[PDB]
Amino acid sequence: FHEMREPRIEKVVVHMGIGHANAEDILGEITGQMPVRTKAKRTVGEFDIREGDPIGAKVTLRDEMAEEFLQTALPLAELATSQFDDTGNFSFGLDVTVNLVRPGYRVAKRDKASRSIPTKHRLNPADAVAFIESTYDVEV
RNA sequence: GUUUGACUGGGGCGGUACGCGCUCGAAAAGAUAUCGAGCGCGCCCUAUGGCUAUCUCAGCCGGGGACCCGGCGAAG
Ligand SMILES: [Mg+2]
Ligand SMILES: [Mg+2]
Ligand SMILES: [Mg+2]
Ligand SMILES: [Mg+2]
Ligand code: NA
Repeated sequence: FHEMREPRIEKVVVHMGIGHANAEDILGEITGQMPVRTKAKRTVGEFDIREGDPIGAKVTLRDEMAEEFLQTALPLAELATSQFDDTGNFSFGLDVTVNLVRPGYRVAKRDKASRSIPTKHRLNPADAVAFIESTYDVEV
């Protein structure tokens, strides 16, 4: 049963929602791979009327690139609880989000016969705290 | 020397139902009138055309009315 039910980290998105950049540079070094532009939608008063327009960057890290990052990111954060997803996710911080899920996720991300992951096989906030807390730190 | 139009609950004044498109009137095929009700067109676009690749939207919810992540979401 287990082994295929035990949590794992799938991508950690580090993004800097600026309002118009030079910031990529640090993201590249804090993570280890190129950043991606962040265009914005809708015209608004914060002199942000431009639809297509660089207004920040993000970086999606997977596997080791994500651990080797969290092995310093987490330590720089304290928070826990309430600040967790209903799907077992949590964002802290410059933002650093951690998407967590179990082994059969590809079923909902592939092209052919894709399917949505059953509520039971989903990751709960609690089942999430456990996994992570059980990895160099403490909850709440 | 001539012209100075037509429609019109008489004619004039007002209006254009004088060329066009849609809903209703219209009676569950088609056709269908009034100065019938609601309202539009006389353009604009080198992309706002064409194809291919990749992709899924509104709105709401939860975590850090811009941006980022997850979820619900046949279509508003
Ligand atoms: Mg004569
Ligand atoms: Mg005369
Ligand atoms: Mg007459
Ligand atoms: Mg008919
Ligand atoms: Na005439």
